[PDB]
Amino acid sequence: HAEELVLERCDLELETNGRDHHTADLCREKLVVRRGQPFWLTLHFEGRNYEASVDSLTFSVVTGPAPSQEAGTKARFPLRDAVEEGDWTATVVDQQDCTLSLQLTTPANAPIGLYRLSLEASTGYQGSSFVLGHFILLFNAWCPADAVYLDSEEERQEYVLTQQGFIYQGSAKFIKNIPWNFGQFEDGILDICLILLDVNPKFLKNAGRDCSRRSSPVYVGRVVSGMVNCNDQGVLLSWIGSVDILRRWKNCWVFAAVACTVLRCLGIPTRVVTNYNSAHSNLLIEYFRSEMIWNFHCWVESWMTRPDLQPGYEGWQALDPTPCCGPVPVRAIKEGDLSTKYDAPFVFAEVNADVVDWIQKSINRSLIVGLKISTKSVGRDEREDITHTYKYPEGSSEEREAFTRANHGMAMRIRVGQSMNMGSDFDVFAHITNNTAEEYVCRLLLCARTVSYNGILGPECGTKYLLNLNLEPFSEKSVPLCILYEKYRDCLTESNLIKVRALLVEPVINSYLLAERDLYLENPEIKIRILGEPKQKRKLVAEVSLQNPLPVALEGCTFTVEGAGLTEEQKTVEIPDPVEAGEEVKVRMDLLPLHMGLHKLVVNFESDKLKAVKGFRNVI
Amino acid sequence: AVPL
Repeated sequence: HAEELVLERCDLELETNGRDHHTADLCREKLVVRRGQPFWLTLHFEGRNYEASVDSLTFSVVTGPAPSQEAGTKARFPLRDAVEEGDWTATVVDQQDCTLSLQLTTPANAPIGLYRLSLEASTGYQGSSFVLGHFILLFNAWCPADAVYLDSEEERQEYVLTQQGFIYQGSAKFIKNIPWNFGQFEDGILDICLILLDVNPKFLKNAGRDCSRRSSPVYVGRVVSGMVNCNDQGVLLSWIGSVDILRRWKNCWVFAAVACTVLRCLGIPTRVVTNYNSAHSNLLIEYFRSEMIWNFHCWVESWMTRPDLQPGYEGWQALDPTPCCGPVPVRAIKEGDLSTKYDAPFVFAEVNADVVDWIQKSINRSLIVGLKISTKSVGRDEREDITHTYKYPEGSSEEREAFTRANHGMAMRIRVGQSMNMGSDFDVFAHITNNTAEEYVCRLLLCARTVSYNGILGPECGTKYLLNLNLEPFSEKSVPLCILYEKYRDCLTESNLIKVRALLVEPVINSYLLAERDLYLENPEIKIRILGEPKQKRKLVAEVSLQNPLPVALEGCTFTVEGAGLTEEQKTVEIPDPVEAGEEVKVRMDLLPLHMGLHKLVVNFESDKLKAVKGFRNVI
Repeated sequence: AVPL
């Protein structure tokens, strides 16, 4: 009897769906809705209207290029009165002459994306299936069952709906606030976001599974952090917004600015954050002039539960789109629980630095990381300081025990090993001890410069850099640097002093060890031989010598001796021929022992290349 | 953005 239904059209109820779903700006032409919340379609039929007693209607939805029911990317569901909460469902909520108003709901953990919605109409003995249309399904911060649920309306407004904000920069002391147009809801932007997902490496590797994994904001946040930077494929490699950048792509704060735009667009509550660092003739700074430290650094935080981790990690997750990184729970960073996925040590190193001295074991505060961590206040044009979410107050028990959890005893001093003399070559050592059970891989910078008695530094006279020095547990090393006369001879100060400095960097936790030591290059000793016998009577001969310590010969060599109680007249002696390298120059002079007790003979040796060398000898 |  009854003839099959003919659909005249489907009304996508854009105005009503858009407002309820907080997607109004996105629903000018196509339907955009959020998961775990009912939305509406109105069917107009040509001819007779739906009759439940006769007509059976079934819906099918698919997303992606390899949809399956088991993967959650395909569903089939009948139009009926019973509504199973948490499932794909459709039910009648209004029936007029020629119209049929439907209420559909998706699971709160449905993969996000572009769905094709089809309808199968069946009047017993016959059926006809066809395409009703499409809708995009987004994350839903308004739905208590959704992983990105945020229990505060004003926060949902700020971190999802608001299209402009501030990205903080400048410095910790002069914080500047660049205003920025995220423009997540502008024409074309949503489609661009979906494309970015569709060309990510995991899609290429397994499209069906990628599309299925888009049920998770953990997974989606992760993919986006990775996609912002052109490894290639990525987006980035002046402006005041994200929109232009994304449009051109389809055809440093900027990295975070773009991630925020994309994440807000997809429905993940997100904010840009800025960390400031500061510095205060230091090896460290010299080092920095691919893990640079900058005056500031930006990333994003996104809001979600973490069922993939142990309990207690829901909330803000750090994601770092800077040249995949995250998401890591901010609280895991503050707790030094660095085994928490994803990439915790990297985020920890952005807000921590442990700098220790051995300027002979003291704390060095010339490098300071993790200050004034900043993000825009909710619903107000001002700055919120969130330093506290990342680190405990300096000096607290909680700070220290987090330091411990993060580190699970390393030491370094400068050593020489033997006598050091002007003119000779010799090694210096960075002696490094590692009385821990851990294994470390460090950068080492070890280098020497002349230095004046006033503390001013001369030119470099030795450098050894090692990219990757390994330290085994419970072991030590003496790493040598050769100091060459040839390299220091020309650049010595008034002193015979050289400053040795070493810097050990463990870049994972972000630890820094300095050691520093001044060395004195001894002058040759003047040997004074007393020939005869100390007679309160008379007549004595003193012999003085000096072995040349240079690898080169000395010219213009002259001794000068004097000593009240021994000689009555000072005696200068010019040595005629130059003294060869290693040669021992020798002169003699006569003495007339004045009186009885002790006397001191005082000698000065002079030369063109070696000057002001002194000696003395007591007598009697 | 400037290196320290």
